[PDB]
Amino acid sequence: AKILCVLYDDPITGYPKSYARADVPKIDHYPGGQTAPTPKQIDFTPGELLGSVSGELGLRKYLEGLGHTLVVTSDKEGEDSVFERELPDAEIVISQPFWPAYLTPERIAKAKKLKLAVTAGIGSDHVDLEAAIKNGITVAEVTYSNSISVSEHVVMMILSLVRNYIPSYQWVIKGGWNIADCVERSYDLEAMHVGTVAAGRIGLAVLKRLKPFDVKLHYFDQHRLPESVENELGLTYHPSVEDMVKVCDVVTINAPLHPGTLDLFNDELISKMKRGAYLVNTARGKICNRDAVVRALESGQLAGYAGDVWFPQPAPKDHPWRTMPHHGMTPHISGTSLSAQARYAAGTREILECWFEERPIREEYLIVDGGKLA
Amino acid sequence: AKILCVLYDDPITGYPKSYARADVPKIDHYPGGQTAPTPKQIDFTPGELLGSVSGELGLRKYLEGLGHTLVVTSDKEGEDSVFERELPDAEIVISQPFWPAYLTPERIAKAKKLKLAVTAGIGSDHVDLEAAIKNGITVAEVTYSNSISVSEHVVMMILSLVRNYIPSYQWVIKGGWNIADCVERSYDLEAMHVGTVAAGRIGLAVLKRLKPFDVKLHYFDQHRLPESVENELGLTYHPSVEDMVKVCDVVTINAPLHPGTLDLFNDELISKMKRGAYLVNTARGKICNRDAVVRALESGQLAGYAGDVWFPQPAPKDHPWRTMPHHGMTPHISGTSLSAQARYAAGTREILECWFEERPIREEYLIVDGGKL
Repeated sequence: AKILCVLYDDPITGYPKSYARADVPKIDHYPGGQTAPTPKQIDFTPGELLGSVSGELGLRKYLEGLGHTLVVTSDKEGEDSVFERELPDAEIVISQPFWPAYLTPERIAKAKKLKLAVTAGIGSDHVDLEAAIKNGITVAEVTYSNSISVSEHVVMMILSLVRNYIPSYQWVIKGGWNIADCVERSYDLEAMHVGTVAAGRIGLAVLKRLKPFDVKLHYFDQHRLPESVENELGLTYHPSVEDMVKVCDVVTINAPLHPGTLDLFNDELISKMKRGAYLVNTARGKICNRDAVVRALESGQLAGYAGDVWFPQPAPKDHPWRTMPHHGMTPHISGTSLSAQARYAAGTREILECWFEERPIREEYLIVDGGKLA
Repeated sequence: AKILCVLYDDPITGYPKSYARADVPKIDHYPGGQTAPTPKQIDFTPGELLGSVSGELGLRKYLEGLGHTLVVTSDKEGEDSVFERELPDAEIVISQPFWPAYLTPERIAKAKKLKLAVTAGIGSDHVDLEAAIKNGITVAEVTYSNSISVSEHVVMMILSLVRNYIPSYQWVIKGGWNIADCVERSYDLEAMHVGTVAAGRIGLAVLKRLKPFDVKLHYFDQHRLPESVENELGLTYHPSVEDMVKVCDVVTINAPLHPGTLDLFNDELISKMKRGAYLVNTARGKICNRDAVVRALESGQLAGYAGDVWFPQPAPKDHPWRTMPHHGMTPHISGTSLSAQARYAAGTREILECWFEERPIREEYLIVDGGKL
């Protein structure tokens, strides 16, 4: 079989020959008890760069050892890409949400041999599930593999915005000291009101990390959490996003993009936030209306915005979120720390081993099971 | 009375006419139960910039209202500073650790009318206690007023170093995307070994905030914490700093400077850390040997260093911690957020009200009272 694997470019300095650290912590399970991936073996040391083209998710020796072919590329856009060229022949497609190979209905139509699409990471946003279902394609993801990573990135961004970290660091590099310049926008987080949109795996990991900073916690979710969980974390539930944001100093978005959440943070909703609110979004770019964010930061309605998701992706050089005031943005990287890569590469191999041995893929990894379909 | 108050300079864009937000949270008490400052009144809105020259810690109208004179300056250095010229005449001196008016033995000897030295913030590192005792000078500080502020700065710095935040943000600014360049040095904090040097007010606040990150916690302190506290936080105690650093992925220094910690993190100790350790220092600059830190970052012995304390302070333009690789430094600002300023300004006023009314200053604020520790 041919496995077609899209990954991001190597670093501009080439695939790394050395790392800052020799190893990473061994993670054996996630909150709630799901076990970390259990492939029969891995052909990498956890800590190596796996998500880029020369990293190959550590899959080449395994796949070629079985007599299969592995094509890896970063070239994935348009009918004229290496991805589209190689697709007709591919039994399996793998990509990450950080550099996704879109499986649109037209590509799936052209993908004559395709039977399994694996997300190396979490989600299936780049795959058209209706066309997958129609064509008997199994869709799998490595559930929970980077949820904790994202939650850390979120809390890091909250603290950096509220405390005015980045401008302060910049004074150091510029040769300055400028205490008053640093601190005329510097606040503590303590006792601020912080709310999350959605309390899934990431939202709940964020609320747990925020709790000992002694903030007051709020959330909105289409499905209200159990009373024991509200009590444990001291959560105030709100029946809507609007109700919630009126009382929050900080708002974090941890929700999927669906009709209910597209352009949720528009001029009007942002106008209902408290003046000088902080808004963090590691969920989906289009949940926050691009220009409404720029406009609110320019007016001071938002005191800061940060997150790692953009529309489109990659962001063009002229994307206005790059130059708007008071942001703490990164590129889309939160779920692809080296620690997370070790987990999702291991889960990718676990899935592939099940596929080739005709053993069931773990139920929690399966988004659509082609084996259940006619 | 003449109150002589030294504060840092206003922003270079001038004293602010407005702020990013309308108010700050009301802090009623601190962990363990100490109440927040209780002045009879305050003349500022919490959230204003109080620690700069035009902010005056919110004191002018109160002091002038009682007939006193208030002299505010940032010019504090040398025998010919405004500070030094006004000192012989001053009944009270106030300064913050972020821009400290040093009360050395020779300065105390010339301060003929000085009877109260207030730290607007925490500690009395800039005050010669021996000279204060000999001269019957009360020395007071606003205990607990910025301990939490520092602990947040520490955790923020740990996360930023570990996840490679600043270089990733710089790719955005440069017009890049460069995922692999960002993440070839990005790790999760979860399940790393993190240790604190000392577990006082700041080090405990730091451990509590790290706990739900699911790190493995370690500490050294001269006074071992109680077993219930250790069990609750899942702390491993180590009998020396050396013993602890050998196992930590991240180390944070939260200890005072005294002969035991002076130059503690030197070439030899840093060499005993795990390769690619992260070291965060918001305690005192000289606890870390300046050049040893630079050498460790240059060789990769340390993967990253961050902190807000420098030697000397303010950091000269040529200080090498400004240009060493893989740092996340700030200037000395952690305990002077606007939120902390609201607390220590209110506590400074509380102390002055007690003083001018001949009522006892809180026991927890007193470092020296009528010739004795």
